[PDB]
Amino acid sequence: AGEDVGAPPDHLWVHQEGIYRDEYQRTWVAVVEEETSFLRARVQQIQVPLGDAARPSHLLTSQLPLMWQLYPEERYMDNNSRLWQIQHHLMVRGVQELLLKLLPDD
Amino acid sequence: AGEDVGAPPDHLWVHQEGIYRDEYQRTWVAVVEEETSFLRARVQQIQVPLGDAARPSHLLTSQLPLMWQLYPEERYMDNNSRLWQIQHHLMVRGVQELLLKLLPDD
Repeated sequence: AGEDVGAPPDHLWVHQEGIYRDEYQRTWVAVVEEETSFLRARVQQIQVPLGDAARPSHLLTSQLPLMWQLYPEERYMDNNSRLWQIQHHLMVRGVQELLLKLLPDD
Repeated sequence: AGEDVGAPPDHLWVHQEGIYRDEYQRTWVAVVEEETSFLRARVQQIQVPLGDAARPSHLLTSQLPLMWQLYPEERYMDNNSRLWQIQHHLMVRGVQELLLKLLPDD
């Protein structure tokens, strides 16, 4: 809104805890910013090294999902069917940033 | 969007450089976050002390305006008739926050 950032990624697949990859093989770093009543994830498109993909056993306990898939009405649906609202998608200090908010399951 | 923050202030009047007051006499602290191609102001509703109102002569050089007035389509019009897009209005760490983006004059 008032930006020239373009379209958000169609999908984000986890590689290692907190590091995702989109349909273009670009890496995104996700950090948790937990509020009292809810959880937000700030995801930035930053080129980071990739080592081994983590085992799902380690990822089961994470606060972030295994995957996000672009869903109608500017939000993402994860692997557990939960919806994440895109609160903002902008360029910050030259880096593309998504601000996601985990919504209550309806 | 996905928030329960409510309505943004109808107006913000500068008191001292970077410190504004809304229609309820509540103080808001504004900081500049300048990008390469544009300028953003992050404004948070935080209770701060108020001393003397600054003289307009000192405020003429500031990057922030003397006042913001809520304008249709979620944006603010300042004292110079410029428009600022509200990119986000949310509660961050318990503090209400506005993220404004100065748009090119049209």
